[PDB]
Amino acid sequence: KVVSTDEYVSRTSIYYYAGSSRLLAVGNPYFSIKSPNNNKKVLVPKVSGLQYRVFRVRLPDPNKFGFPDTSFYNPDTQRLVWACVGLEIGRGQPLGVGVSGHPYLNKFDDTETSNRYPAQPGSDNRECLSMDYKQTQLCLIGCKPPTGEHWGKGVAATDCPPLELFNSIIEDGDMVDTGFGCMDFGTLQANKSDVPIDICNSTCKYPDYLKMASEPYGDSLFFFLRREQMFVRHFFNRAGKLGEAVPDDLYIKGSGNTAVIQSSAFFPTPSGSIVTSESQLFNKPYWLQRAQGHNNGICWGNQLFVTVVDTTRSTNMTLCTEVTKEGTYKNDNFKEYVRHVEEYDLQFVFQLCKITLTAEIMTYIHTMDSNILEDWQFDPLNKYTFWEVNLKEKFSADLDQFPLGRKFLLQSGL
Amino acid sequence: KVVSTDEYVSRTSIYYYAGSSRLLAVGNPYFSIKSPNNNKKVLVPKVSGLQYRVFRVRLPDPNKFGFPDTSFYNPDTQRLVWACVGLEIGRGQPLGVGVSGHPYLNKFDDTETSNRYPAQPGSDNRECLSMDYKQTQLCLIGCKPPTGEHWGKGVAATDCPPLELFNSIIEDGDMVDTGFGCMDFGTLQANKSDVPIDICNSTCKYPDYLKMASEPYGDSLFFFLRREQMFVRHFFNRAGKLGEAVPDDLYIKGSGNTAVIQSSAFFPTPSGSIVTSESQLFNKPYWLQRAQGHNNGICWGNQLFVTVVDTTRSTNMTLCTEVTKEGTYKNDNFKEYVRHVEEYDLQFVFQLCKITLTAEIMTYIHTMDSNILEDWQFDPLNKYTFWEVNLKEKFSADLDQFPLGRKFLLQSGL
Amino acid sequence: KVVSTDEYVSRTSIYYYAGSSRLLAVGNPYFSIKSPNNNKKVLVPKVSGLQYRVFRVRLPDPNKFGFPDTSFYNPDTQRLVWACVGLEIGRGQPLGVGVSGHPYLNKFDDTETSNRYPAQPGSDNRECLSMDYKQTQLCLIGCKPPTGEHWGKGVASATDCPPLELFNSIIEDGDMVDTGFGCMDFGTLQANKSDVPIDICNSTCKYPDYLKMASEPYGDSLFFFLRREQMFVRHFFNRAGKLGEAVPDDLYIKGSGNTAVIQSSAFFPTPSGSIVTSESQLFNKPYWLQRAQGHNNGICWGNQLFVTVVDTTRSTNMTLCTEVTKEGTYKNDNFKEYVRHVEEYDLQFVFQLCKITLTAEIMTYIHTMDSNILEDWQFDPLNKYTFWEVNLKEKFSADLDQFPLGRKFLLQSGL
Amino acid sequence: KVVSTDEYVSRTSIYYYAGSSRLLAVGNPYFSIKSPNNNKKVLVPKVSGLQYRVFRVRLPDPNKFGFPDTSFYNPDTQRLVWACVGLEIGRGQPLGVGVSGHPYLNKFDDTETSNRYPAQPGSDNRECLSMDYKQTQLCLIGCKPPTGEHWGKGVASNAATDCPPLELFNSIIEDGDMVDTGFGCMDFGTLQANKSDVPIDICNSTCKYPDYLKMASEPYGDSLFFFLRREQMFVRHFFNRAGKLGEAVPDDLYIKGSGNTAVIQSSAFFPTPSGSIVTSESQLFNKPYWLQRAQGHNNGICWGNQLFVTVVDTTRSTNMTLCTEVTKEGTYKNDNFKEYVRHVEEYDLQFVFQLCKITLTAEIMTYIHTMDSNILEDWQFDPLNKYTFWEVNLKEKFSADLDQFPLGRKFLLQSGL
Repeated sequence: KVVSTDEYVSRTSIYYYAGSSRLLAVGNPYFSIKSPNNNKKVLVPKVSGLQYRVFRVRLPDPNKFGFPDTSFYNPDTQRLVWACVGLEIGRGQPLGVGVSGHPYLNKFDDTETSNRYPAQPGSDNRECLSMDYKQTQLCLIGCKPPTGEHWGKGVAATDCPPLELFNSIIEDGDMVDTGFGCMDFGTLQANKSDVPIDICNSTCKYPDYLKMASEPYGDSLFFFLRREQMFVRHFFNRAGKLGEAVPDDLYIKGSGNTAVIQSSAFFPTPSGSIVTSESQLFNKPYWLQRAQGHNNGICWGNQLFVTVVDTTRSTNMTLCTEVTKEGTYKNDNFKEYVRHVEEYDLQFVFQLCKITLTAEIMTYIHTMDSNILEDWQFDPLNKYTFWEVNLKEKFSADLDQFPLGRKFLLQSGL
Repeated sequence: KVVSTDEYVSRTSIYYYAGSSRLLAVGNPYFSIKSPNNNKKVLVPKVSGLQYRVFRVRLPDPNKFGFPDTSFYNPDTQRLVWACVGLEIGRGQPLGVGVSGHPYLNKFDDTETSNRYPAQPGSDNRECLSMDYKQTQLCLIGCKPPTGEHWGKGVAATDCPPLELFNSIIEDGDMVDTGFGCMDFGTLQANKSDVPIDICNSTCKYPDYLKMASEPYGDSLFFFLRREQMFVRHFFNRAGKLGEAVPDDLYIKGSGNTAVIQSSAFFPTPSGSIVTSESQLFNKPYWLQRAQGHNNGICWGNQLFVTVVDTTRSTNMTLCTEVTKEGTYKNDNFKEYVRHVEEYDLQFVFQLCKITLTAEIMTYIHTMDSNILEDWQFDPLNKYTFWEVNLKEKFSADLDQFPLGRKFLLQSGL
Repeated sequence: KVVSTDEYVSRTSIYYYAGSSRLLAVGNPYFSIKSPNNNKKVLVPKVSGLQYRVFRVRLPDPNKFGFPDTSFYNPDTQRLVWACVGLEIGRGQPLGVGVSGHPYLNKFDDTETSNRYPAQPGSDNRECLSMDYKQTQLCLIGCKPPTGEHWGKGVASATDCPPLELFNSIIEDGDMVDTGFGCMDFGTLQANKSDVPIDICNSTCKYPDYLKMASEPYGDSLFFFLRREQMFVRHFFNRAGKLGEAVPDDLYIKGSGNTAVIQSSAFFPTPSGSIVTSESQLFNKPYWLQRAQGHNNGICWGNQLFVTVVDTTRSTNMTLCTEVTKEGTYKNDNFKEYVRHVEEYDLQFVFQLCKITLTAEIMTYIHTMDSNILEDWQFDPLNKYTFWEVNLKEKFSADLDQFPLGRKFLLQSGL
Repeated sequence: KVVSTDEYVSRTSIYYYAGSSRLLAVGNPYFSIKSPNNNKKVLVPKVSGLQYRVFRVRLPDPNKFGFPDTSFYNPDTQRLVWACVGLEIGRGQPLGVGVSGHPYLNKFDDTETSNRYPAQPGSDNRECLSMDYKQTQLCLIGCKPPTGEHWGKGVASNAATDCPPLELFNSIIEDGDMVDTGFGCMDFGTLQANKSDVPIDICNSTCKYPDYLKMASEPYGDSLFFFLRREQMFVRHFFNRAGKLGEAVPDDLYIKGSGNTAVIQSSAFFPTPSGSIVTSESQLFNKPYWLQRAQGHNNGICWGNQLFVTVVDTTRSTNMTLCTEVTKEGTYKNDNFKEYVRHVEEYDLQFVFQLCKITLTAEIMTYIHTMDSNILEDWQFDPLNKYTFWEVNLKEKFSADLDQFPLGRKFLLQSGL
């Protein structure tokens, strides 16, 4: 049914470089700040190292592109399309680790060494704690937005909410899993206090690698890299009513001080250990020679999708303003703010391709995607939020005038 | 006596892909919840990352399979059987570490730095503690269920129970070793308080690699991988009567505060350190080219057994329901639950094989297993618990339409 | 427009070694000590392992150099220039890690395990704490001073949070490298002078703008570079003072009683940089500049060179103690405590002599690239910056086998 | 000027093995013990894993050696000299880490997490602490004693500091000198007058670090025929010093406090190092080194019929605890026992030498004379005694039967003979 793109897409000797300039995002790493009384316009966006970066790269239409010589193909029976052969995801900020927390984190006791009896929380025993998240690096490249998975509230001896595994398109700004799982914390944790504030009212998504790899045409994952790591830093338990009590066959009942059983609703705090330059996935070129899927880097629709997660540059800068100048230090004389920045530099090398439009090939392309033939003269993604990267006026045939272009000339022997 | 399967099983050029869709398991990581009152129906199963996953894959009978052309073998003197040549164990959920504990853990004093004399009074000094288990990855593939070992109570100046090393069939759901050894904690630890609740009334089994490797025909281990790691996090001692006192020649008797000797029954807490993508054993293809045993991947009985242990995705999700909504936080207004999930996607590539049934080969096969000849027209495993994976209607000759199939075509050069 | 130097610069078989003597820097790792008078003359300089070392190496003019035989080129139509083909940055002193701190560090509570309610802050809750910084090794070699980036207070436009602007600047000798708190201007963005230790609290931390220096057309900044950074979070603290941006109400349920007053969610972590090893050392080993990724393949225009070095793996701070009053018993007031830091460098170079035929086309290319190249050849603005001047005009020798890096080059090239 | 020894030293096919027996050093790891007839005679020496081991290996004169056949060279116009081609530094005892401390360590507060105001008064707030030092492995081989560097008290100009002037000193590393421990290579006896800023085994000693740059840049290359090194350490804890802060923090770096924070605390921080972990995989010893081609001009030629092997190995620094019973009683009493600390070191040096001959032409005689006149004078054609070395006399340890020894068999397999 499905065939490789190498069987009906003819490669040419024409190569072009396309590089977006430096992309910056500066905001509050924990929450967005909206402008009153607008209650809809955001003045300071939420920019965190635990966010997905979904770049929608817009490519110019090669069939309407101003080539200096068009004698390499026949516009009467052939159409053109771009193919991605070189890619480098540039990262500018220094290596570092940021922290996230909650002023009312639902932590009762440290259950690691000493947690004797008796013990029973009051009505409000939340604490102001912080932690460092699981370290995650990943990059996905394709002509279709990636598909992610997360657990949500689904649809009786227990009052535990039913869990359902949901698939969704990963949009720019979505939170990645931090060590507490890939779930909808806003709907599955009603107290808003079990995880830090930057995810407590958000949904953490993990890329559904199995689904995106098992799709027939392979438009989602041309190529991908991933490096995750975490360990358990501390051991705590939850405050509140234990919904599922420990059955009687797992322990001998106590008495006296041990008469009232303590909450066995444990939860750990993660830590993505150390970050190193040696483990970096970025600032290095990737050559997309042969993809594992059937689509070998063909950018249908003249568009591209680059998904990036990089927690190795999650440093949160502390800013402090002086409200009142005095000869001695007073806490009420200063205001503290927290800001986070992200610096990207996407570099691409594209290969021009031609497709002879036979009746058989037109049938295959129509069954694959009718919009491909319609646009060739022979939209639903706007409801999602992406980082638009317009490279329509960024294409250049002079490869040796750019870093990735020179690297491509050395790699291919040109 | 025993000969390699390569000497009497003829390989063909026919290959088939078989793919197990997405498999999900959701439950309580510490204990199962049954129906009140039924004591036989289970509403919430026990699903933990420390459990064995024993998949019993059912293969279609090749002698009754609808092949498009059967001119490659002679059904009068030859029989068909499947051989496993390609395998990929798909893993979905993100990497993470979960914790387990006991609200009445038999911990007395922290014996790491400071434990002065005299010793804490009382009859019940158990504490509510938690820990992270030893990290264990392993996968076993074979046509016979795996054999595991565990220490249990045997029959016989100590009242210590006699220890006996037991072999048993590893069933789906059996607990793997967690750092406290592979033993029957339910029978050898009567107080139900020496290990956390998810193993305190269960049996931890470790694969008897030596027995399965030394078996004559080699039906258990076509291929296997393993990666274990742990270290000692904390040092504690047990409360209660020390059954075996330290002899007098190992210490000088004390006086005053040190008049009554403390319990020297020490025990450590493990810690499966850190998880990384670089150390993953799964989500990568295994090519069964030449097995170390005499069975070179022949799936006798048209069945298969895939055993998997993966604690690198043992994250326990915290769920929280709001029973009463109020303007201020109160602990009694919420219920806390703990859930764990597992996502698998088994992918197989099989090679069709033929066996010419000569008098010598029929005698050899009968001495190996009479049921092979009886079923060929020329049951006792139902008492055990396995995860049935029915692939009778999942075979396809179009390898390039699936991920593992494309990987297999690149590997073999076809 | 721009072409590689291999197309218009001809390589010769003449090689020269250049070796700097022993380079030492001794001072206070936290701050410089000036003279009671002028307040501008420095008695004790600031020498810290977290500082950039930007060596401006002066090379002798090859067009005015005394060669024993000048029959290899024609001065009427050709000019000479040096090309760097071998380099080894020698580093002295043992491996070690130093620490920096603040006697009035703005730390309130330890937010890692236990920070229960309620919280009653004061007016001055600063503490005397210390830490060890992020570990950073790097070396940049080029004929142009390096370009670094840092965040400073810009102008723009609401909330009273200061606007952030990304600034580029020339990395000068003595500038502070990022320590785990980011590359920012702490003097202007942290007014209380107490959020980071004293050695950076009134300074600017700069990070090399690798992207800008790599994307420049001629590639004069980065002939070659190495880098190794590492750090992890050691402790978790929170800030004292008014929280400028309060946590929105949709992220938590309000408390009551002891939990009525919310605690400060202005967290900040402490870096560490784990461990240093000899196996991870970037220095004391030769680098051979065979083919650069940029268009400039190691040509040292202007007869000068720039070597940028950061090495926190030798940041040990020596403790000195003087006895003011000698007594039979120990008294704290009888001694004075000092802190000193040292740095030992030994730069070694191997240069290859090159010739350039000055045709009308090549003269136009060089003029559009840099007119000062043609002007000096007979055919300054960097003085406002601070560099470590390394004068090698009288250090060139054609006898390569008489020096360590020269011998290593002779084995490498097969000469 | 300088030429390689391969250009004027002719190699022969004669090889000899020389192996020293088991070398042991047992003593107190923290300080030396004198005795009666004191301050001159030492009963218990200072033996610590943080010490340099500088072996001065004495070789027999090949020109006076009893060879079975002397027809391979002409004694009228040629002279003989040994060349080191094989070496194995054997190390005994198990791997382990020892600790050092000070009963009056100048520690004030733990400045890692909590150090609130105000600060404890006190005239003597020293504490009895210990630590594990930076891990260091190294071995240097040459025909000249090694040159080390250390910071000492210099000479100033008697402008507004009382800080002692620092001077970088070079010196010959003697057997028993202390290696750097993570506090730097300095003279703690002269630069730290209170004798309480570093543990007792270095507080009155000088820590030396090998001046690799000086020994590598020397013309003839007699110091470093070959060398290995592996150092590692990290910061375990954070403390600050007690006493008057000599250099106060300038006013532009902080806002002054008031009340509890009125008196500023000492910002004289110091960390404690910790040479992390030891492994067999990271061992430099118990393995053969083949000195085929040195980076210097001297290709392993043992001028003067002597050799220098410098070794530092902190991977076997375990300090054994000994306990004697002075009074036997039925119950434990602290005053009934005496506690001692001892440290041991076990070495086994193995060598494979190649016999060499040098034809003494007028040009070669001039080159050798300008290099070292004593070479020609001894050939018939002292100042190192003021230093302390571990003499390894191999004059009666040479054997021509290589296959009768471990390193000899390893050398025969390596060279294909």
